Amino acid sequence: IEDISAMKNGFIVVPFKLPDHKALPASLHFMFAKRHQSSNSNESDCLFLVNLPLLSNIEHMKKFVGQLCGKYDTVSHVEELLYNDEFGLHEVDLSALTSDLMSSPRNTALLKFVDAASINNCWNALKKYSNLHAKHPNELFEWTYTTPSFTTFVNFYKPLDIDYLKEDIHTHMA
Amino acid sequence: SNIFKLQIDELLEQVKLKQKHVLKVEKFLHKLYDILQEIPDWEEKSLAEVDSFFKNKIVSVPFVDPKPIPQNTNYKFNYKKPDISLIGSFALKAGIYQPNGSSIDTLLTMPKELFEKKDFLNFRCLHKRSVYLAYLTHHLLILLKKDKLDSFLQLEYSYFDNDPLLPILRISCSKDYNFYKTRFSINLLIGFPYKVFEPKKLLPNRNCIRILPATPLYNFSVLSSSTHENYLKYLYKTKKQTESFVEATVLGRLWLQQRGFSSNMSHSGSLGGFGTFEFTILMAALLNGGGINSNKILLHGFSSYQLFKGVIKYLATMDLCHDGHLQFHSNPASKYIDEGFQTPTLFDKSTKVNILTKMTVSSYQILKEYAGETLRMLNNVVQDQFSNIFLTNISRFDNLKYDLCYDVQLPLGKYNNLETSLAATFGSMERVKFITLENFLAHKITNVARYALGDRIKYIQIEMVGQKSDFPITKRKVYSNTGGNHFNFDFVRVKLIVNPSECDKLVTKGPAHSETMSTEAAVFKNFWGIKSSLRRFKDGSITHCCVWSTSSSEPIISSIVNFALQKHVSKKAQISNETIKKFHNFLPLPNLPSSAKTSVLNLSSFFNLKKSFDDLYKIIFQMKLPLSVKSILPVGSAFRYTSLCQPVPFAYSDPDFFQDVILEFETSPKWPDEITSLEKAKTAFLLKIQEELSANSSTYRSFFSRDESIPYNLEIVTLNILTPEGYGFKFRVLTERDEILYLRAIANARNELKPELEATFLKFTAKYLASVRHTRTLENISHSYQFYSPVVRLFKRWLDTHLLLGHITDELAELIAIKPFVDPAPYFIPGSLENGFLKVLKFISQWNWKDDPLILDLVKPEERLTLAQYKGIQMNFTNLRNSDPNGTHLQFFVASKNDPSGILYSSGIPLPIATRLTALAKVAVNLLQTHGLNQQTINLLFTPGLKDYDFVVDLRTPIGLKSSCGILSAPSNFPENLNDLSEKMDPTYQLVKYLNLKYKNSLILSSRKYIGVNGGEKGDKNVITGLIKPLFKGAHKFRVNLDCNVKPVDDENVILNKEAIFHEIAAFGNDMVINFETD
Repeated sequence: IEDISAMKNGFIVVPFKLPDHKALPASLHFMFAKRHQSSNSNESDCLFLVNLPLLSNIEHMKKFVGQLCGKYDTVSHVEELLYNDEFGLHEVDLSALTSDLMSSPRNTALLKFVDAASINNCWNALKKYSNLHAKHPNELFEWTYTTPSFTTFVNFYKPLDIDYLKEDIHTHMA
Repeated sequence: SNIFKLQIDELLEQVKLKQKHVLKVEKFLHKLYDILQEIPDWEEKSLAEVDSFFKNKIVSVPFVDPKPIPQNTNYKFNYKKPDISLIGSFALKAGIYQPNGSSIDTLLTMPKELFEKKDFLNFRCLHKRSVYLAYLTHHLLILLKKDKLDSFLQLEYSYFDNDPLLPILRISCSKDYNFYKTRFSINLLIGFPYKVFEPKKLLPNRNCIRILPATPLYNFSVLSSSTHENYLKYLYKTKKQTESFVEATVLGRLWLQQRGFSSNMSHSGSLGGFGTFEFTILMAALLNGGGINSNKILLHGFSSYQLFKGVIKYLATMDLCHDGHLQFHSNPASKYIDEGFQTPTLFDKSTKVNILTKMTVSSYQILKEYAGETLRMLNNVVQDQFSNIFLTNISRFDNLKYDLCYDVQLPLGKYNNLETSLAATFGSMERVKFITLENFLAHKITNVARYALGDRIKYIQIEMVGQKSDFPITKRKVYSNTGGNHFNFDFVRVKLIVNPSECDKLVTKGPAHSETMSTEAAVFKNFWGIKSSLRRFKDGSITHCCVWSTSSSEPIISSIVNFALQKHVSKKAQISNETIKKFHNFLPLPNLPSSAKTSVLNLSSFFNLKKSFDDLYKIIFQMKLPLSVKSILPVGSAFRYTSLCQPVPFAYSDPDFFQDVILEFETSPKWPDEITSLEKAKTAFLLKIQEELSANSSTYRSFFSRDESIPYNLEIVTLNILTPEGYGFKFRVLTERDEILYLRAIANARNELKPELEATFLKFTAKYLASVRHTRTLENISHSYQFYSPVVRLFKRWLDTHLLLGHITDELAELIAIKPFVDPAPYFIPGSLENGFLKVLKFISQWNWKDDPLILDLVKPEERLTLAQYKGIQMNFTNLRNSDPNGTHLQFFVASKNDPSGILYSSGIPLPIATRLTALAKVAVNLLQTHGLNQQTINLLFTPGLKDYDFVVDLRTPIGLKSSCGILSAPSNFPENLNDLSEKMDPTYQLVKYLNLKYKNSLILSSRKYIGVNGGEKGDKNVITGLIKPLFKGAHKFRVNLDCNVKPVDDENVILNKEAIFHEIAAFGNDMVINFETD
């Protein structure tokens, strides 16, 4: 059963696929989405995004946006992603918590826009995608995994490069 | 010193059942002794016709070997009537209500003029005893058949007190007048009259027996079987004297019970021979004596615990066996002669008997140090260990009590095959000295064990396993061909507790070689022969030696027992303990040159990376910072002698390869006031150290790795010196502006973030500050606790087979395992590796969390946790347990002088993992008491998992990593770039750490962090077991703060996004991930 495509309070289910595994005999991932505005800077005109995959960085959220733009010609000014505390590395800010300056929810993400046209366009478009995937989940646009995980995250045993952390320490002390 | 008398009254309240289980027993007792009153007399005979009287009759007659012949025994039998009273535990009202069942005592004394004054020749006094009880029990079976109690009671011939030369008749009941509830058996034992002879033939040195050897067993057994009432006469005299006596005897007898010394006998291979009535008569002797100046050591005007104190202080301090004893008389002082009899001795003048001659030199030698150890654990006023000194049965398992246990299979064939199967002597003097062949060869095998080992073990104990102390009426003795002989066992347990300082010393020296060579040197070269050698050393010292070949699997204790068994007592016996080799090759073998022929107490690879660190230590002191080094000092597992695969050079895939090591500088005032600036200043010092090291000492390799262990400071960068000797070190910088900076973070944090920031500071304190004193005390305690390093090595192997080690920290396991070393009581210090490991498992099964903490004082035996500090750790344990009653987040409380807080090492562990540890230890102890130590027993003790776990993600690395991890079934260099170490190392532990760190509210994960310690011979396979929280037992509706991955099917309910989350795990590691299974 999939035809339920509207929750209690404004939530939208966005499903997509998972690729081949060598020992699995329709692996399906959901996102939840609402939207909200305020008078502040970047927490205005922004959609909530719940149940996002491992370390969803810029450029494949941007190929998602780009295939929506090359599919339906939507108005879409999004090129940076906000408030994705993926694993749990940035709950507190110990620097400003013990510092002079640098001052001024769980598993959520914060995807802004700039336009009322963009938020209404992406909102009713992804609602229509939610409905069409609810009655037929068959050949939606899907997750092109030109692997960001094995490049942008495999640094656990890669040593920190010398001139890079030299320049980091030098500019930060300066 | 206030809870002890309440413990006395409480244990008495559990032990007294003194009407409902005893009055009907007195009723049946009245029945039995009036029946035996009504049994009549019987007159003169001869045994040459009593054999035909017992020819086809249902009754039999016991004896001793040789069986009586009518030629030298032209012998006569008379049957008169004794008048019965009650004796002993029942008559002094000390009944103990076991599940096994205590015995009871009876009186069959003897008149005078039915037997002559020459009972001192060839055991026909006990033959008329045997024929006496034989006719009495045949008339008792006739009275059974005419008093209709045939269906439920059962009469049994038996060996009285496990002595084959005293048979008795025990009634036990088998399934108003039938009964099965309280302790069972009644016996029928004999007595002889008090005054029988002249005064010079009761000292046990005498001889009157056939072809002058003494017969101490004989002229103690006839004396014991004569006097069974003088003991009660002066015992009731002392009962009229003192009021303390019944409480004294009950606490002493359950003491002797839970440490296993029963009053059977020690000669024929049994832990025991010392018992409650010997204990009480020496108690009365020490009451009315005990000094050379007639110092009454006990006064009988006060309570029981102090008399218990006094009598065991006496029998712990004053030696009885090897040099003299105090002797006492009754009809009453006590005084010390200094004549050692090579026997535990105490002597009488009213009876003129040597009471402990039922008990061996080895059993006294181990019981005296049991008494010294219980003095040590009830003369300390700081703790409370009444559970250790009177509750736990330390004898119930065969391997917490002894370090080493071997089989002795004896397929000697028959009694006439003994001549050319038994390699000892078998002659007249030896079998008239030692009565049976069982206690003869038990004494001989203890002697050859003690001479083969000497100071290489502490104490010896032999036991004939499968020994049986009862036999039916259908056979005259036990005659059952068990295990390969007609003797009263099947095989032999030889058991050792070992001096751990001299386990694997591969030379056991004899005397120095003079020209006219000494007699004990002659004994030495007779005992060793082909293996004996004349010897010099590097100091020019001539002696007699024999060398051994140390091995990681087989310790040389096994080979020296093997040689001294297949030379001096048999040739075709078999000696083995495959369990020893089983866990000794469970321990990983390092890829070192000649590492199969190394020992298990060998710490040489640890010394080697300590020397390589000493070279790095010198070349890092001799350089120049702008702010010089105060102290560089190592803190890692290889420095506290704890890593499993002990470090070989050039081993990338060892996660203990990079050793943690901390340097600190001067107390400079120029530290930056902010945490990220401070971390980048410390790494600026590290960058200058790295550039000067790569400038001058070019043979060291160096890079930088970002630390992520301390949460929420992403600037901790550690360097990594790769030594040319082949080791790696994680250098860190400690300042004095870190702990006060974190405390002010605790101060000005947001009000609901204080427990999270305190978790950060506890990880900091566990990593930098307290780890230094941790590795100091463990490195300083490992050289008095010499089995501690291998028992932690396969304890963490065990813990990684069961894969808890990703949650339980290393230092928590180290404290758990140092508990049975710094406090081994009531057991002894582990002198063998299995003894240490199953003492660890037995403790963590037995130990309950919520009521009792685990304090432990990390001090060498003979700085210690005082009474104020002990009550302070009890107080903050009480504060933790009444702030949280059932252990929601703080689940283990272990604490020491290096950590009075307790929270430090046990934070962040989940309740499924902690209950998994306790439950799996209880499963282990239950299985060991089910089956005993066997090869398949140890194999499923170390099998991985297969329990109620819910995920099995199965993993392989593209190359096997035991070649490049140092466990051999060759890496010797570093490549030209320092990033190939990445693909040579495994990702699985930090990948599953990120998985748990993201999924921490929805489910917990796991992995085996050492891939090929446990993952096959090729060293490739690892599992990942997930476990859903008990919160997610249903289907919740979507809220904002529930922290899960969802698949709603209806409007309200959501469920676990199971298929996509383990597919995303499979995508996060799909080169490593090859298989998934749900349970």
